[PDB]
Amino acid sequence: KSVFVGELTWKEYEARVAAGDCVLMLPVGALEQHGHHMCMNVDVLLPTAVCKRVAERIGALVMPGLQYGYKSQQKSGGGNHFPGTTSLDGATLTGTVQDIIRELARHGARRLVLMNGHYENSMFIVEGIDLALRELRYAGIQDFKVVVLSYWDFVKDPAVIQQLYPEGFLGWDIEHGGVFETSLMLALYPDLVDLDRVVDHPPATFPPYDVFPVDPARTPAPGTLSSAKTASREKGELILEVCVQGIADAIREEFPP
Amino acid sequence: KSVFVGELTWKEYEARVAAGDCVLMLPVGALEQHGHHMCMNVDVLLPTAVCKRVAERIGALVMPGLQYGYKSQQKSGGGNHFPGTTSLDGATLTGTVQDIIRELARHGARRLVLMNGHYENSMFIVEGIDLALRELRYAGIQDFKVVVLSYWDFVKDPAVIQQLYPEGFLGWDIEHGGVFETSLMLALYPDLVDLDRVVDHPPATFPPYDVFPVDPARTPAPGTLSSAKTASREKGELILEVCVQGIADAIREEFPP
Amino acid sequence: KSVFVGELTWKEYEARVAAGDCVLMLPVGALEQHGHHMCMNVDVLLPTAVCKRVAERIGALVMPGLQYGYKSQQKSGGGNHFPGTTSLDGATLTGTVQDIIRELARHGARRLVLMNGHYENSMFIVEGIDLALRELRYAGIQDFKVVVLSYWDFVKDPAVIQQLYPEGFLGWDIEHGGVFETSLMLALYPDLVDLDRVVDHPPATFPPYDVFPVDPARTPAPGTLSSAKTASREKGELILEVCVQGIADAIREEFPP
Amino acid sequence: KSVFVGELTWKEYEARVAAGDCVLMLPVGALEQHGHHMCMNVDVLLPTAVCKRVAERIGALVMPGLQYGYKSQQKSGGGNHFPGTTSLDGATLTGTVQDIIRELARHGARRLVLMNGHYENSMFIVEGIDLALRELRYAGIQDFKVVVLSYWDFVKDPAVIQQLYPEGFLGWDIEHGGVFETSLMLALYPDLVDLDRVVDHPPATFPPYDVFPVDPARTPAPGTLSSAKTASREKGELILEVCVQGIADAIREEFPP
Amino acid sequence: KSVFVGELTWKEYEARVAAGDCVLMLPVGALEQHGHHMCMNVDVLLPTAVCKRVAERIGALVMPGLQYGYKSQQKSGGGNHFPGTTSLDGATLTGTVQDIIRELARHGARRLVLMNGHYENSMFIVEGIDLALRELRYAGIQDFKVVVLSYWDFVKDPAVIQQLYPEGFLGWDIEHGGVFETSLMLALYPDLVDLDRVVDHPPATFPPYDVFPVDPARTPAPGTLSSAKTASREKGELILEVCVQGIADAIREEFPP
Amino acid sequence: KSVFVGELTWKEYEARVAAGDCVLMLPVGALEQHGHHMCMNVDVLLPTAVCKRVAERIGALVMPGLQYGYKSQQKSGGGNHFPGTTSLDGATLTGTVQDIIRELARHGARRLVLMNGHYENSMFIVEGIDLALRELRYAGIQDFKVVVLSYWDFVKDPAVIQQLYPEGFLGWDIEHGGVFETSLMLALYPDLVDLDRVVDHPPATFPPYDVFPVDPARTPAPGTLSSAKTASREKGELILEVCVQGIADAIREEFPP
Ligand SMILES: CN(CC(=O)O)C(=N)N
Ligand SMILES: CN(CC(=O)O)C(=N)N
Ligand SMILES: CN(CC(=O)O)C(=N)N
Ligand SMILES: CN(CC(=O)O)C(=N)N
Ligand SMILES: CN(CC(=O)O)C(=N)N
Ligand SMILES: CN(CC(=O)O)C(=N)N
Ligand SMILES: [Mn+2]
Ligand SMILES: [Mn+2]
Ligand SMILES: [Mn+2]
Ligand SMILES: [Mn+2]
Ligand SMILES: [Mn+2]
Ligand SMILES: [Mn+2]
Ligand SMILES: [Zn+2]
Ligand SMILES: [Zn+2]
Ligand SMILES: [Zn+2]
Ligand SMILES: [Zn+2]
Ligand SMILES: [Zn+2]
Ligand SMILES: [Zn+2]
Repeated sequence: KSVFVGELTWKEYEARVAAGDCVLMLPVGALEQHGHHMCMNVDVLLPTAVCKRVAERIGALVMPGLQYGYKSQQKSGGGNHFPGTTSLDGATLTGTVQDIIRELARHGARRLVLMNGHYENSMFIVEGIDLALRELRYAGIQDFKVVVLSYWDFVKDPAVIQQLYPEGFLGWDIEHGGVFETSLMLALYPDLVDLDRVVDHPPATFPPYDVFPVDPARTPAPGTLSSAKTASREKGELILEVCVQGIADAIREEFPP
Repeated sequence: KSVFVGELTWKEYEARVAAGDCVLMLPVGALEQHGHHMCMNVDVLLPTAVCKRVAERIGALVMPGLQYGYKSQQKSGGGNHFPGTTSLDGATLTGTVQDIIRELARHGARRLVLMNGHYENSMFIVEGIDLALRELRYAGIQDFKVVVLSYWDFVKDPAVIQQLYPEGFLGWDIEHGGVFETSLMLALYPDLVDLDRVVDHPPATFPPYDVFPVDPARTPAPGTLSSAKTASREKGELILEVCVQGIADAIREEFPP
Repeated sequence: KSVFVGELTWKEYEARVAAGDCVLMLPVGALEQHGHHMCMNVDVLLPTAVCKRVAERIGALVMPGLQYGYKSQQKSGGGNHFPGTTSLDGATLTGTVQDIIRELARHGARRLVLMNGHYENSMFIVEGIDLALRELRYAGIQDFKVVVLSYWDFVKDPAVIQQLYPEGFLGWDIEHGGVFETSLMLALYPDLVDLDRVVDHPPATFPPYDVFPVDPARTPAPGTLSSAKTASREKGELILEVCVQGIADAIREEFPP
Repeated sequence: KSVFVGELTWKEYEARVAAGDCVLMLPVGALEQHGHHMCMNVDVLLPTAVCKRVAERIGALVMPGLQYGYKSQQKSGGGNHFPGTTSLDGATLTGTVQDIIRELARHGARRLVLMNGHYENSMFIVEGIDLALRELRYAGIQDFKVVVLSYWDFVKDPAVIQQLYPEGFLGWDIEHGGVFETSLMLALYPDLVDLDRVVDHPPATFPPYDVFPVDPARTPAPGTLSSAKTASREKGELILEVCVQGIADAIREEFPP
Repeated sequence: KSVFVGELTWKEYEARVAAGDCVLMLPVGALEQHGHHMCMNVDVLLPTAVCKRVAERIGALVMPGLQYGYKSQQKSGGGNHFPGTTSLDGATLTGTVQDIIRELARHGARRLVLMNGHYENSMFIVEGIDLALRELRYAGIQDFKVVVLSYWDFVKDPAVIQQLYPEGFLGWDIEHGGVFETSLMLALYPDLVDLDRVVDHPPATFPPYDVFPVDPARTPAPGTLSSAKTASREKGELILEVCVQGIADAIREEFPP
Repeated sequence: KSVFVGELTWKEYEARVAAGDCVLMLPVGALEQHGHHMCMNVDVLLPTAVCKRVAERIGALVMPGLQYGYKSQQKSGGGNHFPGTTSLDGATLTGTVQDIIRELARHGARRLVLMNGHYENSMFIVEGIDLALRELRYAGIQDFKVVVLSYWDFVKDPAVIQQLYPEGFLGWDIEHGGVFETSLMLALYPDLVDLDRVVDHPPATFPPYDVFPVDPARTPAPGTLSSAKTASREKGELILEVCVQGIADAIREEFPP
């Protein structure tokens, strides 16, 4: 039986919400350049894949993912000047999250996990949540609860980190098109990665400020912020198990049966 | 090679747009109840599948689809009071279309086909197009051209109509969860249809006005506006060929090499 | 005693709402080209005249009409590229409807009929209604009821259609500046019609898609979508009687005294 | 021939704009309580009547009027708590003005007089103008010129002020439903005034601050801010000529042939 | 102890609101040209200084002031074409006021004085208040009360006006950079005024209409609307005492223990 | 002469912009709880003080600061559920930044430094900049340049961190009301800090997700995310010297004479 809301009938969905402890999950991604070696829908594919596996384990349901996210920023995604990257304005993304929460609440759902896969989305997701909860409070509804997370933050264990990051962990911001995402894609969707096309460059660095209009010269030419040369299917399987396990555990604590 | 932009690298996408006559296609759907016998992501699946086949034929590319559409209306989708149906506000959908066109224009793209799969979306797509073209004009850009269509409108041939609907054509508005959509789904995604669960009610009728708040008693209980009892894979293949050929021809005419 | 809210004192209006069953009616029109032979305020004049007569029969009141409507579309109104046509953005029209409903509800009114006279307004009226009912629900109010209708939909009886169209009906979309509107204008405001200036072209036809920017060649040069050559005062008188009776009956059904 | 754009064909309008110096005029009103003795559409009727007469004199055209205006304020209009008064949000009024200027500019018009008839509208009209002119500049259009006025400000001659206000002029703010508007209505629309119903209270006074929520006790009970007991048709004809002459002269100065 | 909320800890603020009759005051200013002789933050400095003194006297607290206000208008502030003047759009100002009231209500505050220092702000403050009170009404809250005032309106007393203006008071609209503001600044912030730089022109006069785009020729070249040649510290101390006493008394009347 | 734009006349400001290389600086803060020991306007005071000193060194000017910022988040500011914290919606803050940039560009300014003092503001500042630059491009203006920075990012040097934190640096997110801000306040505004009121709790830790509505138990009771027990004036003096030097150097690099 599918864990995807889109693949259920309305009667099946209605029955699941009627159970009374139904957890819904919404992947939030982007269409964004991910270097010479990888396709552009990574930020949708990855959180969706993690949601699917988590949902199988905890008996949750997964909503259709948000395919377009906030403008790529130089220090976390290369920058929005790249071809292919197709970004929403903040108000549009916020409004989309807001509308979806409104509707889930109308259905009777009261438990939502927003799983972000594109670094830049976070604060617009937060605003969408706040505006939706504000509206629910207008109608006397205070029992809608949201958990929001970026899936990579669950990769915390010192031992796990040492495997993908031999010379050190430099941050989730510069994991754009690098070892983390490329490894996951080798594990899940190998036909969409070509590791021989990786342009091996040093981890991108930046001064402690930002400049607009964005200057293309300050992003590595391929659009990646770190090299995925050492990425592997094995690394991807490790990340996947650690994420799925950690997120399933967190969701059970926040949304117990 | 994939016809989906999301499955391309940014370099591959850039090269396709650089050729100068590149046609992009954007499916616009919904998450919406489709009766007891069918799943809720039909309005995304169907135009996406048509886009894919058209794109293969004419050498176009397909953008990630809009998964959430405008509020279901009683006379064309059963109504937004149903569980599962998850709808955007008009401003949100319009803004999403507007943002995407802005970004495609930034890439250098100048040819877009919006393929609607949810009846209620049309006017909000139209407004998104207008607002986007207005903004392009502010930059002296007047060579961006948009074709918008709902894929069912290409099924016009009287002989084909009789083959699909022996008892008579009942209008595309009450083809919600009926013979047309169900037949297409039987041909493309048979596991998401269970024809044994079809409730075989007479076609929905309404007076020449609408009432809000939506009154659930005026929609057939299953949520369908007509019966899919006579739906079949064969009808689906006929529809699919008529739509793909007709749309392929139309796009070749409007966007010639 | 006047049926127009604008022609009442606030005390007279207050007393009518205090009866507890008062029906208010809001004409929603446009300023739009209507060919060489007719003036541009038709879409206001016609629903206002119908509202007046319905209100006289059923004891309703009529609000000041919306004078500007949504952008003219090629297939229904000739297109927004014509001179004279003066159109609102979707958000503006939606917001206007939303504000008016808020205010009527504040007065204690709970029964509203929106009578549309311009084809393109419909979905923005729908959104304005939804947003207003949403806000009322925030205040625990769910007894405000809205009927929305386009007045031409009440010309439906086969006997009536045959009498008005002895050569055949051809649809409401291409009844822009054709026999229907022109006949009504000949009956109500003959000084605003010059039938000698009618250009007698064949009915407009279009492919099953739309193109933006609009291509002006696909609209008949005069701006009409069908010929009003056979329009008459008598046809207009029949349309008027049928519309008024039908709408009066519908409103009594939905809003019994 | 008519001076109202709504009563012209699009060809007649196009020809008038093509002449090169065409002045358009837009009345901006309200639906608002005006005491026990006058109807609620005064703020539309009066500037529309003044526009008509000015247009006849100077060869201008008059657009359909804005029927709904900004929220009535206690110190100028009695307050928005009154029945009947039906007010827009600021953003709605601003957007309406903005949309209309955009469209007039599209037609090729470059001269607009906005004639305000409701005190509270002014700053939202100003913002609408500013936003519209900002957008026009984005397209390299800097030759659209707008004159905005409230018609009563043209009553400046001390001899006229004394005829209306022999005990002294107290300001246009408390001139709500008093001698000025009532006199004009007695001259123009006598059937919409019943002077026997005037409540002859002392002129409304307020402290140098404003309180929200609006306190109904601080407005004179009938909703008028001053008594119309001394209003007369003769005074109305005087006001009408003074306004029409003064506005015609101002428009000739600002928009010379 | 400080009367400024910004200079309190959250515990100190919490305790003051917990008392039950706490009055908060919000200065609303502008960054705007004020002639050759005076700095551009006058409209913040002055209401803030008055707020401080009133708050000391009545035991109120003062919120951080709004530093940026609505677009300067020719007849009241010289016009928004001047350098230095940095103005918000109406929606931005309205939204700021709205957000602050929402948050103060969340804290449990129920008494707010908005003290305006920039003529043009008034209607956007009014709209922000209305939108905030609207949202509070959704939650059943009707005990949040707002007093709004422009501080100069409290200089009313005929005797006071004679001392400040022996040769005649000429209205608050042209008191932009003139005797009133300049005198206050000489009393409070003498280093920010250089009276030798005053350009002594006649009081600004305008016709009874406005023109956009703003024509710079119709504003006195220095940007002032009246001459501050006779401004003095003595006049400033009189104004200050009159304003502080008057406003203190008004706030005690409206927000008593 | 003052480095604050508010303290200049419009002529002085105009002259500085006319020089051709004028750098403007805009502090962007918040009104936010900062523990038991410190006042709530810290996030305005601190970046304003740094801006003042930088401006004095490099010959720049400082605009009036944004006093209200985005909603406090649990992991960086304790959460928006605290009293005193007074937060804007995202759209409001974005619009404020957008409006100010528009206006500065109108003055002829082309170089802006946005100095953020409140962690949560960052993405809304980014969106405001993008929308403003988008509008400038509509007018052919592409030479407006913006540098955005949070002043604490310039305390980077290992030797400086070692001196300030002999026990260990634990990150900027939990430097809310801790050693960093409190030390700066002891150096700049000692009367607004009372170190005896510091609650000396262990550093705040959180799971790798966020929950809404915020659970107040996850924030330390005082609202601080780390203890300021060891804060000192001397630490503050060093932070100030390091920040001012680093930022002055960065601005000269990006905006050379
Ligand atoms: C973690 N990621 C992946 C992405 O969002 O592309 C970052 N770029 N920071
Ligand atoms: C054509 N359709 C299918 C759909 O949009 O669900 C209608 N319901 N009218
Ligand atoms: C019936 N009408 C009337 C109108 O909107 O002008 C159509 N244009 N379709
Ligand atoms: C001048 N007027 C007329 C009106 O707006 O109704 C005032 N109310 N002050
Ligand atoms: C009273 N004021 C002061 C100001 O707003 O600058 C006027 N400009 N009219
Ligand atoms: C450094 N700061 C200070 C603040 O924003 O209050 C962080 N919260 N990170
Ligand atoms: Mn990304
Ligand atoms: Mn549908
Ligand atoms: Mn029409
Ligand atoms: Mn009025
Ligand atoms: Mn001012
Ligand atoms: Mn902060
Ligand atoms: Zn990614
Ligand atoms: Zn469907
Ligand atoms: Zn029409
Ligand atoms: Zn009036
Ligand atoms: Zn001032
Ligand atoms: Zn802080």
